[PDB]
Amino acid sequence: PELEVKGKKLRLDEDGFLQDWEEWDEEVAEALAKDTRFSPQPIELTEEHWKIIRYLRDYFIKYGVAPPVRMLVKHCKKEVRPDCNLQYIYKLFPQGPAKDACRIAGLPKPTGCV
Repeated sequence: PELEVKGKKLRLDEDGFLQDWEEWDEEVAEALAKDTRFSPQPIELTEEHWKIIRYLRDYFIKYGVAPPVRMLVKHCKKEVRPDCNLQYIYKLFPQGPAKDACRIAGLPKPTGCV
């Protein structure tokens, strides 16, 4: 499938993930967050969402894969709220960290976000 952002026709897979992952930026993230082809609950990206997205993206660029959910929770506890837990991650990202957060962060696959 395609996602057109700022004139660029970006390739998605059939789960909505950005295959042209190197083209991601904050406007692409917004487009992905609002992409109702791939979610029935489009998201507003609050400061809390953006802390998670930035961590996930940085992890993927450094380490080459999505982080496990364990690591996302470890970050959410320090940088979002100390009581963060899986319920809170799903409040932010209703389809979960793999299907929503990794997708919005522009990873090409959710592989490893478990």
